[PDB]
Amino acid sequence: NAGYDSADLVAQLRAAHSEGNTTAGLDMREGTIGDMAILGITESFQVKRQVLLSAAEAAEVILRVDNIIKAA
Amino acid sequence: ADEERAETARLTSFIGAIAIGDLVKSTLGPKGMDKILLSSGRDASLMVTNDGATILKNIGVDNPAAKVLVDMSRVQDDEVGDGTTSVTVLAAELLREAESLIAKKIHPQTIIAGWREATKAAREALLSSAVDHGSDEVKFRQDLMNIAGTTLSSKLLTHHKDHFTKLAVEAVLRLKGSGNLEAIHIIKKLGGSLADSYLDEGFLLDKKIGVNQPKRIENAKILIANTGMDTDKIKIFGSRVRVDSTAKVAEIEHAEKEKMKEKVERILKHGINCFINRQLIYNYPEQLFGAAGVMAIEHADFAGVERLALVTGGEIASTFDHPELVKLGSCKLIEEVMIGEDKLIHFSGVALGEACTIVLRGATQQILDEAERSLHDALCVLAQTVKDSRTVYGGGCSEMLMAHAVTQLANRTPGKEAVAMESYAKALRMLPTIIADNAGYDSADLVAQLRAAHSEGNTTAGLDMREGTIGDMAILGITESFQVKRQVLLSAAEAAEVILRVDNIIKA
Amino acid sequence: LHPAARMLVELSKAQDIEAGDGTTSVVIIAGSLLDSCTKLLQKGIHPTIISESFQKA
Amino acid sequence: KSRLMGLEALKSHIMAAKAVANTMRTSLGPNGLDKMMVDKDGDVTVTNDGATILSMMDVDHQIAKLMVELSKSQDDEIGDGTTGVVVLAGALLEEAEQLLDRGIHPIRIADGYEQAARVAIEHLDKISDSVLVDIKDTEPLIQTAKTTLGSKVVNSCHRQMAEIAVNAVLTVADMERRDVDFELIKVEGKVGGRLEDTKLIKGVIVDKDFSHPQMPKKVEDAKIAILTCPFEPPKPKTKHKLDVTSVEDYKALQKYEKEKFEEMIQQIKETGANLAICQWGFDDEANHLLLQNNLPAVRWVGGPEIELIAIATGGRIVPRFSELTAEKLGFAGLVQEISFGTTKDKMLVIEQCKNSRAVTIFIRGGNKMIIEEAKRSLHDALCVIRNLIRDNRVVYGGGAAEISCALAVSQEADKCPTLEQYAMRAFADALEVIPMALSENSGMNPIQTMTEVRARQVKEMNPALGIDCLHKGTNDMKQQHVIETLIGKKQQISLATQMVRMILKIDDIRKPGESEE
Amino acid sequence: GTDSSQGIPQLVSNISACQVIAEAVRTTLGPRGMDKLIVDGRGKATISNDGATILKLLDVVHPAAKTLVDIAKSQDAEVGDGTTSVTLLAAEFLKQVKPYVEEGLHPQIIIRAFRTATQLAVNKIKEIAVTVKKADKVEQRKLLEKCAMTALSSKLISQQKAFFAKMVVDAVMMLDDLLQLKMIGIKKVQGGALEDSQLVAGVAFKKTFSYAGFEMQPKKYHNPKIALLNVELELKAEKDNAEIRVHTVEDYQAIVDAEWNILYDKLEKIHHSGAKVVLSKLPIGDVATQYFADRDMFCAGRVPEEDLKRTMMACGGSIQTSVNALSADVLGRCQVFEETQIGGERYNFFTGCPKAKTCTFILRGGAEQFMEETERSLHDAIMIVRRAIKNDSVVAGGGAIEMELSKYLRDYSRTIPGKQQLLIGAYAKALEIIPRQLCDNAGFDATNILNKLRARHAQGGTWYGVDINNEDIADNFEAFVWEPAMVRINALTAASEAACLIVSVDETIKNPRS
Repeated sequence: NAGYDSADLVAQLRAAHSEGNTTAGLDMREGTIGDMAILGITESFQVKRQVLLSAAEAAEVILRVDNIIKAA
Repeated sequence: ADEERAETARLTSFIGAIAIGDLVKSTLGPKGMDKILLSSGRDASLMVTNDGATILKNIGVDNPAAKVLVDMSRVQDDEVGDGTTSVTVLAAELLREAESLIAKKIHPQTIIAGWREATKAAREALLSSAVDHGSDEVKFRQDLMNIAGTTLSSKLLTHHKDHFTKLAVEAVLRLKGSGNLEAIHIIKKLGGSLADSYLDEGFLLDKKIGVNQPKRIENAKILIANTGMDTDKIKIFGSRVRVDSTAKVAEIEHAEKEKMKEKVERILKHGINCFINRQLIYNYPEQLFGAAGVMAIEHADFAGVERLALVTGGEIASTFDHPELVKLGSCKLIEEVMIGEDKLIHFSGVALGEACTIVLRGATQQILDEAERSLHDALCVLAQTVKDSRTVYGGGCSEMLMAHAVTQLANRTPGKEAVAMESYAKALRMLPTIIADNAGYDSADLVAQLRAAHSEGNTTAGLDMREGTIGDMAILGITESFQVKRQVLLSAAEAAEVILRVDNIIKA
Repeated sequence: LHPAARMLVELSKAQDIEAGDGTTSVVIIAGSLLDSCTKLLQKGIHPTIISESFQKA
Repeated sequence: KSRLMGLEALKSHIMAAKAVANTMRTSLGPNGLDKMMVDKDGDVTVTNDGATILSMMDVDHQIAKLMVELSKSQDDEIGDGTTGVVVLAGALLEEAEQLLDRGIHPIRIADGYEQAARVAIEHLDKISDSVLVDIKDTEPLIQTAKTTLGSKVVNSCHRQMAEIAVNAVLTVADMERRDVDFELIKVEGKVGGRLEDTKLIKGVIVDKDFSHPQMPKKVEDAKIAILTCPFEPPKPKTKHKLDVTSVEDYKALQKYEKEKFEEMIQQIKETGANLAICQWGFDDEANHLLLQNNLPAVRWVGGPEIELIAIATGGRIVPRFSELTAEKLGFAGLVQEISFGTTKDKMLVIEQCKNSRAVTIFIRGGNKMIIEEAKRSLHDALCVIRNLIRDNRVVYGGGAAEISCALAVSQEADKCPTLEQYAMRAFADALEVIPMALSENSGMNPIQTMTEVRARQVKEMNPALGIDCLHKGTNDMKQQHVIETLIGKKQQISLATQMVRMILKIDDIRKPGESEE
Repeated sequence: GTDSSQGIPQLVSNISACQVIAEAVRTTLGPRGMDKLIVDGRGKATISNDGATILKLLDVVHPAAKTLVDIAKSQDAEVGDGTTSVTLLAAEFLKQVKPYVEEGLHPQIIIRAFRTATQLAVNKIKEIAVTVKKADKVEQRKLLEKCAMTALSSKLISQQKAFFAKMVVDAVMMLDDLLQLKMIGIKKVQGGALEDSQLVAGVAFKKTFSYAGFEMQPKKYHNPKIALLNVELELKAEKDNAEIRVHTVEDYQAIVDAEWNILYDKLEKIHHSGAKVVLSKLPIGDVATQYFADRDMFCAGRVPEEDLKRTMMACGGSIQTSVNALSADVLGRCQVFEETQIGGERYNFFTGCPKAKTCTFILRGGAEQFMEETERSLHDAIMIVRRAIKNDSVVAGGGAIEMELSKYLRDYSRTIPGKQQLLIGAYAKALEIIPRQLCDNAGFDATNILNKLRARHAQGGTWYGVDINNEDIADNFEAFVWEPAMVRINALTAASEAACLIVSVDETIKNPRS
């Protein structure tokens, strides 16, 4: 979305999270990696658990219909 | 000139090596599905090939990218053994690996260094997975064997491979660090014996001595000659050419009979009943030599002289004239024997030792050829087994351990090159896939698990693709020199990395 | 003359030198084998798994 | 034919340079990528060198011929500087066309580049105008041959090559003459050697060795017989070879050739020269007679090379056997057949120390590429080192200077009411593609890369630090030691801008087609 | 069979094909003007700003296309300068009469009336012509210089001209008394000081072949007795090419010591017939050069015959296809022979020659492709400096006079016509196009500039004209932007008639019809 390097920054934030980094994330505002302490870009457990919820379902559920019968 | 550009040349560098990296890996891995080399391009024929170069080289290489791998994997094969199969596939695998990255355009700067580091990661992981079985000599014998076992395996040999299980190990041991055809002299000959091969005493040669020469000689003092006759020996008077009319055409062939006789005289000055030379004659001269008392033993094996000279204390040299410039040698007996339906003259009286002779009997030359090559790779890799007694478990265990240790390194160490470094690791796990189907067995449930399984520490355990099972690579003896395995890691990276650094091909 | 055609003439000639008889008979069971492979490869069964089946046969 | 003008040939101009420049800019520098290039002969040539790419190509247009030839000047002149002078020369066309597309007349834009090419070479002048001598430069020379040898990605331990290039150039190209001289450098080397095995042999090393090991393998100091005399088939310009057909014709052929060479080998040894180097060297029959008279001597030598043992050794010349005298002889410090550890490379040194008029670099490598690798490595080192030996003038390269040059002109552009400010802008704007294309070969963001240095060049106000030319992470032209002759830095400019100008004054094209090489 | 075609369709096919070839010349000849690249035939390439050079290399099918070929040459055979201008003008008329031929109206008087102003122009040209000879000094080296200054920068060099013009000065006077244009030959190099050319009366020599030591071979003579030689000296000299062989028995060692004799003979035939510097137009063999080295007599090979000729005219000597040198006039000599390297190549200077009106220039260009036009600027100056000498009266350059001549005709465009103002309006305008081509090919406003001149040409101004580097209004005569009046005169002669000629012809026969 920002037009920066996902390859580097992610694999950098992976180089951050390989060892694990619980304090930092990639700031698209800054364009560079940034704190998650609640640096302000740290977001509620409420959303980021449930956003993980619903689509995790649907994909495999999209997998679930091989058979589709379309009568239009 | 004609410049291939970034788009085509690299995708051409992609496809061509990948197009040649497909066939040998079917043959490859335990119970690898054989490639059938089809010769419709020279004769019209079928050829059954597990062999990389036989697949590779018998197909002339046109594409510039198909050049290097078939070239690099070839020397990798003559050097480190069975490199035509590995380095071709492995580089073609990495070329399969680069594409998504190249589809993502991972920088040609990034991929080379990324695969450069991950190459060490696997080489170190291979090293980490490499452990000496050669701690004790008998273990080292077995280590030589277990490593030769991975080298000698999966070939059309039957009693040869087993004959060279000991023979390489026997030669590699008594050479103390080497392997050679000087310690064991290969004689590949016809015979009723199919894969049967044994260690010869002295040496034998293929020919029959008829006419007036006795077929066996006792108290034979070998006079070694690099020099011999073509049936015509060039000298001052040997240049006579009388041919003008058709009568001189009739007279000229008869002068050859005049030429053959004086050649016998130069050997008589030496005064020996047994004269061996490296050159050959017809029957009609065979009629001349046994009459004069000096027996002509023709076309002596170059290795045969070396076979004796190493054991008998004789010297190897060149340009023989008189006995002094080439040291004499001694066979206890010069005799002709019946081998199958083949009638062969045979030298002996010296048994084994430093130099040995290995007689290879076969129904065809096919069963003979692999034996010298399977030994060729064995000797060098068992010479490598001396340098590193490290034997890391083959059949994917070495492979599936490396990509693992690469992975964690391929993760945090790069901030980017996980693109490359992980793609590297992927190729390491590709060889276990192209066998798993050849085993009929699932790659996936195997690989990611069984890697992690033994990457979580069951090292003896590994991939038995004979049965397709997760299997012990120790008791199966599927393990091989860390050297032979490290080296095929070395070349294929480049063969993939080199043509990656090639974004353009100019044609002058 | 075809990659799989050349093995046939061979296959025929061998049973002669193998037996002296059955020259046709080696080929009459050749296409017999050549069918079963399909349904297996049509079943999708791996050819080298199909391969040793011939031994087992 | 057709006269093709306006945008017609202006394309045919801007067309050719782009296909050319890009394989060069993808091969640009060490980060430049190594390009396998196969002939119609079916032979793989891996080229990371634009000049070698230029040597490999001939692209169809008259300029693409001349661009191959353009770098050759600075390749002869400066060595390094082959790739950059071209790749940017096409960027001007990009610049210029848009500028003509801006409506600016072609000769207008044509002139402003050269007009602005002053500060280009002039801003360079201010970095290092320095001059040092051989023993001083050898540190900057190896420091520059950190980059120049490493420009072929072979500098490792090759300060050997740098240091032998230090004393090679000053010998041949004097610091005081300030005239380009590589001629007395004798390029020598053999496949099978090592990169780590390389030698500067101040004398001349001839391929041929002693006719026998029984004859001594040492010829003493001086006393070398420089001659054109047959000891084997003479091989003049034209004569047909007839052989002997008879027995009675064969015998006497052996006696005569024995009878003359003895006397000749005698007379040569009687002349007092213990190495006979004969422009027509020895047959194998002359060797044993040479052993009969017991003289050390050399077999077949190239025709002019017997002069090369006359010039390089300071030995006064005897052309031929007929004139033999003890006064004029070939010289040698010590005559030895020398194996370097690879017997694949085996030479008989005719050694020169006191009077050496041809210095000989001996290069080695395992393969045809590896020598050539080390060859074009050191040879381009050799020339920059020559440039630095005359005047040791460097800059912090890789675009760190290109930005700093881009400051003044593009600034100085608007200072002028003149139309050429646009050219001057586009001039200074065309400069920065090198670190850009470098960063691309370096596998980085090229766009910020340039400005990273201008952010520096703001701060710096000078190239010292730079971006990564080596992809090693230290952003330097300084401690990364991107250091190259400021001469050749100025040679790319004048060659690039003024060639393009001459390309630009010609939109007038009579060819059967558009671009004809 | 044989073809012929009359008719306005062909007569316009005449004029159409006529204006096709002027395409080349209708770009070039200006400092910001253009050069021409003609790459013809086998891939042979040529860069010449001169039209009469390239035009004759270019294909001209038509009689009109071939008629304008000499028209450029007509000016080329005159000053060697201005071919493109005289050719550009002819096609302009055709654009101007193009209404009339599309009107279909051409009384043959129209072309017959072209000759009228053609005279009147070249009249007013030589009328307004002013001699530069007694105007500038006596030696007239400022005549030379201010014609050298402005004629160096009318193609390329406006900086070097400060340094070079004074050399373009003395080179003209020295060479002149001999009109040879070879003796001004300029020597390009690099590695010395670039954009610095030294005028040296002595001829530097590009090539000499000296080996077997360079310091045991004399490179300098203060009386070279110059061997000016067309002779090749071969590597090894055989006795025969037939009835001789090699090795089959005796001739093995017999030929060789005999092979040396002809070289012992012939290489000495230069020496005993006299020499010190041996200049051979053809190579010297290596053991032959060892010979010359052993003879301590300077040997040159592959020498250009022209360097021999400039020397030949410098020595009063001559070149020799014979190794025999039988006289000082068939041989050569100088009082200085010096080998030296300026720019890194061996020169052999013959200075203080018995004659030496040769002017050699050791020149260095700013770069590789940029180095050439300086010399072309040098000679072009040298040409019109000598042409300002070969014509005393030298008017304003940059098309200064034509504009007035247009109005001078715009006078008749008012004054003359019962009709012919149509001509006088057409005809005169074509004048102004040639300097217009400059503002054009330089990308500046001719009309503006030319008419800014015309407001002062309305004032009665004549030499008011364009300085063609800036393309700006000025007085070209005072700016010393110049060409002689005859050069102006010579132009209107051909270009007017070419239109007139091709108009008289509506019919071109093709006899072969092939």
